Amino acid sequence: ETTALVCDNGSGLVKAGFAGDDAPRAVFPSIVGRPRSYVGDEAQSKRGILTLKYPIEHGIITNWDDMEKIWHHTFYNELRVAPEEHPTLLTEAPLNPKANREKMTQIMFETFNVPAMYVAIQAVLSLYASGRTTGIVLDSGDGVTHNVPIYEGYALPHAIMRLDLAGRDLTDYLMKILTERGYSFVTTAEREIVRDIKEKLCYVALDFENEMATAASSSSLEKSYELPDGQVITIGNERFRCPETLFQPSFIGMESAGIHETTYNSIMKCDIDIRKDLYANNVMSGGTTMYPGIADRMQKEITALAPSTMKIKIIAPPERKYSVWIGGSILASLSTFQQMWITKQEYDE
Amino acid sequence: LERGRDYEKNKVCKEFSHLGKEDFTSLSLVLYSRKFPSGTFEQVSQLVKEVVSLTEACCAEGADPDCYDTRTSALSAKSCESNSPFPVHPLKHQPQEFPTYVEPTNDEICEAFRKDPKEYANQFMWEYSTNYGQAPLSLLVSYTKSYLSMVGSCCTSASPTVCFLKERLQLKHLSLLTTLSNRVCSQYAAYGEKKSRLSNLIKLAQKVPTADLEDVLPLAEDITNILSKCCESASEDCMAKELPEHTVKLCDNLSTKNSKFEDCCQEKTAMDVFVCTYFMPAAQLPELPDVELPTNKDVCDPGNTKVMDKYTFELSRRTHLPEVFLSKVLEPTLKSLGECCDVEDSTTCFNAKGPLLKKELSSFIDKGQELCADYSENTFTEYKKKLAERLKAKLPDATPKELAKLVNKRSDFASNCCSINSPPLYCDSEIDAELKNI
Ligand SMILES: Nc1ncnc2c1ncn2[C@@H]1O[C@H](COP(=O)(O)OP(=O)(O)OP(=O)(O)O)[C@@H](O)[C@H]1O
Ligand SMILES: [Mg+2]
Repeated sequence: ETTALVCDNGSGLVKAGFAGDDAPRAVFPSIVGRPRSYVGDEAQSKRGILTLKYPIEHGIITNWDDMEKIWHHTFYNELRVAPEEHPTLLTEAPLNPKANREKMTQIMFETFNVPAMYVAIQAVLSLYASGRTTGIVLDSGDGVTHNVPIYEGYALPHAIMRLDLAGRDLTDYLMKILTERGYSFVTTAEREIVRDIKEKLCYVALDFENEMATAASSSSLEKSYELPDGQVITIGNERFRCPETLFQPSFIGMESAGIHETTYNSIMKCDIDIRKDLYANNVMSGGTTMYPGIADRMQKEITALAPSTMKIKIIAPPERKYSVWIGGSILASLSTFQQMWITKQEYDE
Repeated sequence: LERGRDYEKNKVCKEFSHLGKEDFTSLSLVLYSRKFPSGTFEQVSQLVKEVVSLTEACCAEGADPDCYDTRTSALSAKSCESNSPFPVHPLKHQPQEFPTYVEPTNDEICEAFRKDPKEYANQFMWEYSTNYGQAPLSLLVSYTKSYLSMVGSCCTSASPTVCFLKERLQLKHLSLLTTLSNRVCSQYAAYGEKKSRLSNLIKLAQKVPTADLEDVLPLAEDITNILSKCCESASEDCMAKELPEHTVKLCDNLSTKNSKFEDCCQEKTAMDVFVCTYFMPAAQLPELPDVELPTNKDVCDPGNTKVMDKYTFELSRRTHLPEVFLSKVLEPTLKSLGECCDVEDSTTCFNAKGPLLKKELSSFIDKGQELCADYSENTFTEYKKKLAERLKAKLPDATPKELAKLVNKRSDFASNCCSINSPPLYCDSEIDAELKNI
């Protein structure tokens, strides 16, 4: 048809839909299940009779045959469209290898026969979603976290910071500390339970140390969570100790800098005269930036590291979980973007 | 032929009638903000109010033919009064190396624009122009006008965010041309043509050290020629035409010299390429033997420009040191080496000055490499950690308080003067002070 498609292939979830829409129409797990075959939610529900594989690791496509299965499923089963009729905008992780981008392009044209396509950098689309072209994006999803400084649409490659810690590691950590509290979460089903607890009850403390002291007594911070079998458990300081790992990677044995430090280091790799425009346009994007209180905590941490006269502004929209896809939806809809599409003609060249 | 007695008056009078009082006022606000970077919004606005006042009256068909002469004369006299309403120079306005202008969020912009459209527009033209005033006047006028037009249409749009993205992408070419011309013209203003040419050759050498002098020397001269011609030009499109044209020559010459330039030259638009190449840091310098100063002969023989450029290129592509440092020591060194040719006993002057400069240079480089140690190869937080560890070993005596203080001053210096585009004016004086500590 004439409606462009937008597909954000994430390590954990595929966000897919049509350009012009305000939200993705399909969101499902980036997994493929082999009989020991299915894709997405059906694979997860049938995981018992199949073996699961994740084609995308740390945001980079690593298994092309499985990726083709995910894309085929996205087009025909989820979106119910014919690829040959729609220009397709795909996303890639920052610093994605050139050979990777080339392969994605080759597959889209030769295997799916799309009429046109484009591959955009995820972090840049997150920034565009806010109607800005300059700023620094903290994109944290399920498998990887990046800080990408952007000036008028150009992502400074030497300033990009990558932290190998994201949603999946936070889930595994919450599982660990909930277990130390007396509960038992080890099975695959129990891992899904913990992910739900994380997404529903965790939050970032403004002052970690003080919050720990406050919990040590009062129960004003405790909350109840009903398990599948009905048992009601209590979640205490685990609520904020889980995402604290983003700021203190040492909680999981990682020696790396936390997200407030990668943000700061990213900005410092940029010229002095544009740093002010990064500090004042710090965009947060991705499911792992959804913790209540994360923006205020980042505001605090960055203020403590930056010059006293620097204006610090964190941009964290309620819909930031899908900012990448949304930015792609807006971009692909712009009349002035229609000349950016790589046509099949130009490709066969 | 020398311009007539009334050149100035007739020039202004013409633009006033052609543009209209409103547009002429906007032009003046940009023009004077540009002229007085340090002037407050109040001071610049008052000056503009007077200028527009006398212009309208003195340009009226049938007005006192001598009206303009005195009114303008009285204006300059009114600026004499100590603590006058008008801004003043200490003539010459130093370039702004540390702009503080920050564009508000889209929501803040629209709220402010809705509250007071006129005030918002004036405040923007003033703050923007005083911060990026080294860009050619025509670009500043065109940019501020297009920016304000974007604010007007997008804030009242049915889908503000979508409109803002659309217009920012359309405004990109002009936005970059304006911002980038302000920066390169600020560095040109600070350096002057001769040093600007040297600096630009140094930066190219560090960015593409595997290239031949013939690949970069013409590029360094072209950008220098463009700046000396277009930065202070009244032409309505000198920079707008030349800059993009420079980018094509840069890529034709360097797109295959190394991966980074190959990537930069794959960008879609000329300004996209310029931004990429401008922000590009120095590459990892290949390991090569030392380079000796030019011989006595090559220094004194007529027509030595090529010999000196080659030396500049050879030293720059193998010496791990920021451009602000190299430019600072290279000019006095080459100038001093040439002071010998003017004496009767040139050789004698060379036997005593050659060794002396060679040691002064090696020393300078050593102190500079120490000042910037670990900065370019590490993230800032990690760099500061290694710095603390280096200073501790060097000063086992210093207290924890003293060491912390030293770490902060040194890391602050490095974050400002150890990068390829460090501010010339600021770093020249900071390097002098920081060198006396080693
Ligand atoms: N409200 C929430 N609070 C905390 N974490 C959340 C929330 N909602 C989703 N997440 C986590 O975010 C991840 C999903 O985010 P996202 O879709 O941005 O990642 P992705 O795009 O698939 O992967 P990546 O970008 O790392 O390749 C999961 O780990 C999920 O549990
Ligand atoms: Mg993602």
